[PDB]
Amino acid sequence: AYSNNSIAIPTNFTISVTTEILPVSMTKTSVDCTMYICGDSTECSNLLL
Amino acid sequence: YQTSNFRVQPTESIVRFPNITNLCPFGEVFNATRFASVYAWNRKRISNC
Repeated sequence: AYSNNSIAIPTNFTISVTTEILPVSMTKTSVDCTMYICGDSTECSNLLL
Repeated sequence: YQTSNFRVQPTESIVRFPNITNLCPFGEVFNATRFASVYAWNRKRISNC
């Protein structure tokens, strides 16, 4: 409702608790280039350098 | 600092192939007593051996 001489004031209240879930950090990962090509072989290292 | 990845290098090489066991008589024509004529020559068929 909309009126100039009318006003609404709350006579009672309530305490509501909500939840927002915010991420902070992710999982730390490190990938090797040589072992991702192959290990225990010099062919991957000479051709990769 | 993560400066590298390590791996132990091999001491020697190992090569193993499957058994040649349950051989076929491939030496039958080698130990045969008498052959045929040069125009009468026999052909030994060796399959799955």
